[PDB]
Amino acid sequence: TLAFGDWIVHRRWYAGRSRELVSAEPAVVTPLRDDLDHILLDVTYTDGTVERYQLVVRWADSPVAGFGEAATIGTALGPQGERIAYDALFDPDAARHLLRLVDASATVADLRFTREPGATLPLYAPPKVSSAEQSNTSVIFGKDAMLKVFRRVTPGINPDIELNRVLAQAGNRHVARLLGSFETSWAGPGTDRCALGMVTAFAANSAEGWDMATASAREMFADVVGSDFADESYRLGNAVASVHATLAEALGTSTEPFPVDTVLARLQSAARSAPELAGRAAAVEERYRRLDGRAITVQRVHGDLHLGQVLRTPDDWLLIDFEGEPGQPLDERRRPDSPLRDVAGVLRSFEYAAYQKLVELAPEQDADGRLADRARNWVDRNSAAFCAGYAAVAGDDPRRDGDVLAAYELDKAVYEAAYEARFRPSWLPIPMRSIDRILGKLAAALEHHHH
Ligand SMILES: Nc1ncnc2c1ncn2[C@@H]1O[C@H](COP(=O)(O)OP(=O)(O)CP(=O)(O)O)[C@@H](O)[C@H]1O
Ligand SMILES: [Mg+2]
Ligand SMILES: [Mg+2]
Repeated sequence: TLAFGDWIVHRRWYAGRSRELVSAEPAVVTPLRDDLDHILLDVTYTDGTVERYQLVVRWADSPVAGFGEAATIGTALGPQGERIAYDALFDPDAARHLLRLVDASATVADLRFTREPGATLPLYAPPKVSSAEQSNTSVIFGKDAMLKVFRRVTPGINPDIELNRVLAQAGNRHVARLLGSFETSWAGPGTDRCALGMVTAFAANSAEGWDMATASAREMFADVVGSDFADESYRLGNAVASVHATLAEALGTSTEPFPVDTVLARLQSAARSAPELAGRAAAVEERYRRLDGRAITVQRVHGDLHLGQVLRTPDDWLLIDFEGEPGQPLDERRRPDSPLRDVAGVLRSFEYAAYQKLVELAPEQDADGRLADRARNWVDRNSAAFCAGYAAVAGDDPRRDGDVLAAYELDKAVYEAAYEARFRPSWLPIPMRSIDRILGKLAAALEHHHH
């Protein structure tokens, strides 16, 4: 036995928030080696809720040097005497062992590992745990592959694994290729599946779209917007449309009414967080209600798309992180949606990339608004390029259904406003400006005045 509860509450991936833990106990312990245990740990709260975490424990008969305090779980008596329990994901040999189980498509008790057909795993490469802030734990093997081990685990089909598999197996080149994964059952053999981790090809020497965009939007004296990042935005549009096309073919398309009631509920909630919104709520609602009964085509989509979710390798843009929007339940995250909502996500991201500069400057540094003008011009140029690149692949310009597109942009801006009002008041002018602009964009498109 180990004092799991005392250890887990200090971990950055632990989501207990401000809650009292009743118990933290292993639901399932699966030996991998004589000194390596896979553990499904159930944390029970006072309201009776249970949240399950995945832990891999490396046992040692004496203090091992390389483990930090955060990787030290506890101590316990075993058959040969005292043992120390370490978080095995920080052990190179243990991480390699997991990768080997994936490589072999091994089954260990109720744990099912699978290597994607034809995939090669870098079993020789040095494993190093990612230092990047996240809710899971990732081990990078050399420059070749990333093993992501999920911390909080839940029942059902994992959309990140699911959609990456579809895309990779269809030969889509705009993903970091899924190389393998592993899972178990929720309540023993014969019950709901539970995804545990994934292995993906590591995109070495890549840049995040957000970093490239902000660099472009910060270039001094760039009053005449350049063509280089527009070229990149066009290529990114190609990539997003390509991903959408593969997903549409594999997982189908259908039609639904535009979700007026859903976006209205989000508006009502947002207006409680951002009082600034009440002055615009009537106008937003009118635009949404004009779409009542509008049929929209939906399909499986990325679901949380922005410039932080795309990587530029030396050869291509890749889309990563298909888990869906962080706050939604799994069934909702696997629902089809409009591809235009993904497009809207990128357009919002361009807006923030350009205007972050302005909210960080003092008023006196842009008294005549010329940097603001440049930001607007940069967003317009790159948004147009992105949409054109999308159109080149889709064979249909997202701006054609401009009313639906603008409504999704508006819904995102309303959500952003509520967020900034709560967490970052100085950023609130960004979505508020967007709302006024998009209100006009949407009004124009509803009258079919858009180009
Ligand atoms: N295949 C790959 N090759 C190279 N870098 C990758 C990669 N997959 C992810 N990354 C990088 O690793 C980091 C983590 O990416 P990820 O999409 O998991 O962030 P995230 O913020 O969504 C974590 P969480 O969802 O838990 O909050 C990012 O900096 C991302 O650019
Ligand atoms: Mg991400
Ligand atoms: Mg993520």
